Amino acid sequence: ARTTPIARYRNIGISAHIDAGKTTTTERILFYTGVATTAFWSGMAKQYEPHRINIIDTPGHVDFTIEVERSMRVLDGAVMVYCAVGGVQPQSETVWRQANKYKVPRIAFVNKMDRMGANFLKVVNQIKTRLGANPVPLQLAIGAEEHFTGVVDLVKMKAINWNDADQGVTFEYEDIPADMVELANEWHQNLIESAAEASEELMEKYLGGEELTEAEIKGALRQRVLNNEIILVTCGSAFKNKGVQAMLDAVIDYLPSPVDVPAINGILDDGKDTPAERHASDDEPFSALAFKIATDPFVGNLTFFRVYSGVVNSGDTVLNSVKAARERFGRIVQMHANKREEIKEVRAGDIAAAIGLKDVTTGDTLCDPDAPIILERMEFPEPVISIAVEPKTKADQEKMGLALGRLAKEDPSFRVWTDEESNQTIIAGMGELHLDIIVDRMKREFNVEANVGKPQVAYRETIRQKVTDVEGKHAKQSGGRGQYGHVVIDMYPLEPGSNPKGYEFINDIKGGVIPGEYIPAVDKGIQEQLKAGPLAGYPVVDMGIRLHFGSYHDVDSSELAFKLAASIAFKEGFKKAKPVLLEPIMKVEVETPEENTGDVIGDLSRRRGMLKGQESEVTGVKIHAEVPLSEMFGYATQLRSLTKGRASYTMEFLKYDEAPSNVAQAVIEARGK
Amino acid sequence: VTSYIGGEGHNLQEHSVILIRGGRVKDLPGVRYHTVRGALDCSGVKDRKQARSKYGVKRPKA
Amino acid sequence: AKKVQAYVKLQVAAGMANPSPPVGPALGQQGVNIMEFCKAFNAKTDSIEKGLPIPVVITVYADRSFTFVTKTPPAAVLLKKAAGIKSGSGKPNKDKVGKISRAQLQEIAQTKAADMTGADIEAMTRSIEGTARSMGLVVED
Ligand SMILES: CC(=O)O[C@H]1C[C@@]2(C)[C@@H](C[C@@H](O)[C@H]3[C@@]4(C)CC[C@@H](O)[C@@H](C)[C@@H]4CC[C@@]32C)/C1=C(\CCC=C(C)C)C(=O)O
Ligand SMILES: Nc1nc2c(ncn2[C@@H]2O[C@H](COP(=O)(O)OP(=O)(O)O)[C@@H](O)[C@H]2O)c(=O)[nH]1
Repeated sequence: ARTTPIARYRNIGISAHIDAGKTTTTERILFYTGVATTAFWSGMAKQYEPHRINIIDTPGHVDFTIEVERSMRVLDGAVMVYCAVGGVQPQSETVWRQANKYKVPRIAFVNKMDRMGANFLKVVNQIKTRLGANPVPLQLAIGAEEHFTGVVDLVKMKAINWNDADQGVTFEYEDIPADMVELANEWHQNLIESAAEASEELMEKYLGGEELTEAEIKGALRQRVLNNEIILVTCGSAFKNKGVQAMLDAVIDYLPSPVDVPAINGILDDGKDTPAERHASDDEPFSALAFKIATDPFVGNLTFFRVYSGVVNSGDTVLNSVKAARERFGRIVQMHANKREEIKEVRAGDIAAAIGLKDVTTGDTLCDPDAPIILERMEFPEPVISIAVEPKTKADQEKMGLALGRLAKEDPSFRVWTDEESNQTIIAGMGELHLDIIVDRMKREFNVEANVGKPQVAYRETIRQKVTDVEGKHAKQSGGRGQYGHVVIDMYPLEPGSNPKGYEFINDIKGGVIPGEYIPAVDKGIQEQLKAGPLAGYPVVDMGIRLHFGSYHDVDSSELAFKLAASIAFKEGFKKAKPVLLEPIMKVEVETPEENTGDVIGDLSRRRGMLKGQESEVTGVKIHAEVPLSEMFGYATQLRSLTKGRASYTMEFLKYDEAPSNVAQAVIEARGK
Repeated sequence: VTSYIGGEGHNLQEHSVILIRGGRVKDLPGVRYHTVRGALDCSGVKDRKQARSKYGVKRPKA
Repeated sequence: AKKVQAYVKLQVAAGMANPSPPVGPALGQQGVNIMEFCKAFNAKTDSIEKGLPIPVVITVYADRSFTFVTKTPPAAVLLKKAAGIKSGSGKPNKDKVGKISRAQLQEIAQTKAADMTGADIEAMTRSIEGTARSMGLVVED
C-alpha cells in the first residue's frame, strides 16, 4: 500500500553561528506546519501533498560542534542560517567545512532582515568570497531593517507579502515593487543561467532564447543542490513573520529525500573488512545508526537512532555489531506532528528514540542479527581543555563517578580519568563553556557538590650536585640480637631523560666488604626512598648512585638492616646534594588568523610560553611555544576571546625541565607548610 | 566490609559497581568476601584458557 | 617591483625550502603563498653557491603574482666564503679574527656591485669594510 513515499521525507538540520535565530525559525516552522522533531508540511499555498520533515536543531556554539558533526553525518540536507547584519562568521566557516566533509546538500537562509545594517546581497557575496561557495539567490529582500516588508520570488517573478495580522499564516502574490523590477530581472537571469548549467539540453534551450518552464527551472536547481555545486539562498525575518514559509517550500523543492542520498557505506562483520552498502528501502535488512544518547529522568537512557534500511518494531532484539551485543529494542515513539505516536514500525528514513538500551553508545550500528554490518565510525576529536574536579563529601565522591560516567556516555568528546599521581579526578572537554555545562548538569540533574580546580602539576625532585663518601650505618645491636648494616655511597645527577628508568645503580664494591647477597637489598632500600624525596616528598628522578664502600657483621648483618643503612645514607646525601623541585613543560601549537596572531602571543608571554617559532599557514600562522602545564589552563576560552572564535590549539607533554628558582622555591615552602 | 579481589590484575577505578561473593582468604585477617571477576565491572580476565567459569572468561575464539 | 607594503627582503636559502618557518623569516601581517616562490628560484638557484645567503624580496603585485628581486651574494657571507671564517660577530677589537687584503674584496666587488647599489664597483668596497668588522674582521693590505 503506497501510504507516504520515503521520497516525501526531508531529514534536515538547522545550523548557524551562535546567535543567528534558528530554533525561533524552527518554532515558526512548527507553528505554520501545525505542530529532534517531526513535522508535516504541505506548502505555504497547500500546493504539495503532505511531506514529512524530520528536523534536527544543531547547537550554535563551537564547544558543542561535536553534536553538529554527529547530526550532519546522520542527516540528508541542511538549512544554513546566516545573520543579515553579521554575515558569514568564523563559526559559520567551521560548520560549513563539517557539512562539506559529509557532502550534505544544503540551502541558505539570510535571517535578521528586520535589524539595523541588514544587507542580503552582502551576505550572498560573503558566502561566495569566505566559504568558496556558489550562492544562487532564489529570493530578493523587499526593503531592509524597519522597512523590510516581504521578498521577491525570482522563479515566479512575484512579490510575496505576508499578512502581519495572522503572524504570516496567509500571504498574497503581488507585482514586484517598481524600484526593484530591474534588480529582480538581473537576478532572475542569473538564476535561469544557473539552472541552464544543470544539463546540455537546458543550456541549448537557454542559448536558443527558449524560456525555461518553472518545472524545468526547479528540477535543474534541485539537481545541482543535490550535487553540492550551488547553494540556493533564501531570505526573510520572523516576529513580523517572513521567509520561513517560503524557505520551507524551498526545503521541499530543493533538499534531498533519503532516496536521493547515496547508499550508506558499511563493513561486513566477516573479519576481512568487506565493503557493503545499505539502500534506503523498507525491503532491505535492518540497519540503523545510534547518533545521540540523552539521559531522561523518567524513562532512563534515550538512544536516538536513524534507520537507513529495513524495518524494526518496538521490542526487537537486534545486534549492536560495533559492540557485538544483542540489544532488544525498548519503547520507541515518534513526534507525529504534536503528539508522540509510539511507533511499532520504524521504517527506512525515520528518526526515533529507543528507551532502555544498555550497551549502546553514540556512533554504534544497530542491525539485523542475520545480516551484520558496521556502518562507518564517528571519529571524535581529542579534548582540548582539562580541569580537576574534587567532591566536597564522601557521598559526593561515589555520586561524582556515577554522574561523570553518564555525561561521558552521552557526550564522547567528554573524558574522565583519575590522575595516578595527584589522585584527582580530571575532566576534559571540547572547550570550557562545554565543561561549564557538564559541571552545571553534574551539580543540578545529579546535584553532586564539587569544587573545580586545576590539574595538579606533576612535581618531581632531583639533585644539582655530586656528593661522595655518604655514610649510612644502621647499627641497632639491641632487643635480642643486633641488626648491623653499613654502606657508603656516592650520589650524582644524571642528564634529564638520559635514562628511561630515571635512576642508575653502580655496584663498585671491592674486597667483599659487603656480601653480594645484601647488594640487592641496598638498591631496593634506595629505590623505596626514590618514591618519596626528602625535600617535599615527591618522586626523585634523574639520579645515579654508586655503592663503593661498606661493612658487615657475620651474625648481626641483615638484608633489611642494609636497606635501612641505604635509606639513612640516601637521606643525608640528598640533603647535601642541593636538592631541587622539577617541572613539566608542554609543547603548544596554536592555529590563528594572521590578524589575530599578535594577541595569541601577548597572552602566551605572560603565561611564561617560550615561543620556539611559527609556521604561517593558510588560515594564518601556526605558532609554537614551550608553556608550563600550570599556565596552560583556561586557555580554550582565553584564546576564543582574543581570536573572536577562529583559533584552535593543541598541547603535548614535552620534557621534565627545571622549574624557575622562584616557582620551585615557592612550592617547596608551601608543601613544607 | 572489606572484600577481596581475585585474578592477578584488575580493571579498577575506585568507583565501580562490583559484585561480592563469599569466601575467606585465610591470609588477610579482616577480609572475608571474594569478588566475582566475571560480573558487572570485572570482565574476562587476561590470558586464560582453563577453568574459564571462575574468573568469568568466555571460551576462546576457536 | 611595487610599493613598500609588500616588501620583505628575505630568503637565506632555497634548499631549506619553505620560507615560512624560522629558516625563512617574516610571512606575518602580509599574506602570500610559500611554495609559489622557489620554483622561479629553481631556475635561478644553480648559479649561486651555497653558504652565501642572497637577499631577495617577496614583492607581491596587485594581481597576486610574486617573484623575487635579485641582488647578488653580499659583503657579510663572502667574508665567510673568500676568507674562510664565519660570523662570530661582536669582537673587532678584542682578539684577532682575520685580516683581508685590499684586492681580495675588489675581485668580488664586481659581483657585489650587482648586490650593492650606490654607484660603482670601487665605491662599494668600504661597505664590505662595514659588516666585516661587525662580524669581527680587520682589514689592511
Ligand atoms: C540550541 C540547541 O539545539 O542546542 C542546545 C541543546 C544542548 C546542546 C544545549 C547545551 C547542553 O545543555 C546540551 C547537553 C550536552 C547537556 C547535557 C545533556 O543533557 C545532553 C543530553 C545535552 C544535549 C543537548 C543540550 C541540551 C544547547 C545549547 C544552548 C546552551 C547555550 C550555551 C552554549 C551556554 C547550545 O549548545 O547551543
Ligand atoms: N526580530 C527578530 N528576532 C528574531 C528572529 N529570529 C530569532 N529572533 C530572536 O533572536 C533570539 C535567538 O533565537 P534562537 O533561535 O534561540 O537562535 P539560535 O541560537 O541560532 O537558535 C530569540 O530570542 C528570538 O526572539 C527574527 O527573524 N526577527
